[PDB]
Amino acid sequence: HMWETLDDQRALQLALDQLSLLGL
Amino acid sequence: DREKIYQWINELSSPETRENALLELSKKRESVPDLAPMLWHSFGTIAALLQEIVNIYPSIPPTLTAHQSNRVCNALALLQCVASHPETRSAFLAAHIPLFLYPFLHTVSKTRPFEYLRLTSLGVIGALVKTDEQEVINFLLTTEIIPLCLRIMESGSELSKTVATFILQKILLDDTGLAYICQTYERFSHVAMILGKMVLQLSKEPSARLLKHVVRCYLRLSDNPRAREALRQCLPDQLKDTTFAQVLKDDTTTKRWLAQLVKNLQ
Repeated sequence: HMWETLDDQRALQLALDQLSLLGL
Repeated sequence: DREKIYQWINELSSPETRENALLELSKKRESVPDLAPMLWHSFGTIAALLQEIVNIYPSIPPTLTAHQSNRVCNALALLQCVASHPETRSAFLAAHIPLFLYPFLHTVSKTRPFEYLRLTSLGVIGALVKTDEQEVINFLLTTEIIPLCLRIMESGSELSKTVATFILQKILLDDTGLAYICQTYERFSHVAMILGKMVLQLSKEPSARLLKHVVRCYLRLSDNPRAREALRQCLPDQLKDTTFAQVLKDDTTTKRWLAQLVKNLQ
């Protein structure tokens, strides 16, 4: 399922931002 | 700022204002260093964030929408802010707050809304283990985050696997974590077996960052004499042959860890 609305873009951006804190 | 934050905290109590307040408070974790104690010591605030999380437990057949997931991901990011702050982290653990995330680490649902939740929940745990504090490591050992990470490591997205491997790695890197994992053969071989399966999958779908974290886990396991003896027999061939030559072409660190790993095994 490839549909993305604003909440998909917001949640994914948030998740990546949270994970970028870990220096992976 | 403090004025806005206290307003938004209050606005978590009205359904009409709650989502905007969550989103605005989340946006302040970048710029307000004292946000975590403000959250922790404001009456009801931690409970409101936990209620956001608990409220979607019934959504786990999986019916979570992207709107519901983004809302809860902001609550989780606020909890991560509390986990990362030195004045609140111990109380955060003492209240068992990580356990509220474990249903999101457990679900096998493949929907994108649960992937956002899974990644953000892994982010909270990762923020905890990033501290390497014994209190954190030992808390996670008694709450059995390890098999949750192993299941994600085997079957998750590449990025979820990476964060879950990072969490297990931080535990392995701790002496108590390594001793605990190597205390029984069954604990060790569960970890070794899962790492072996990721190595095979990595030969098919390569990821340099995931391989790097997997290798680090192997290298740390080889500090333990009993793990060394098992790896002497069961180390995946792919870590010694040309399987990852292309993926390793510029990763001096992983190649060096791989060479150190083989050397440890003699």
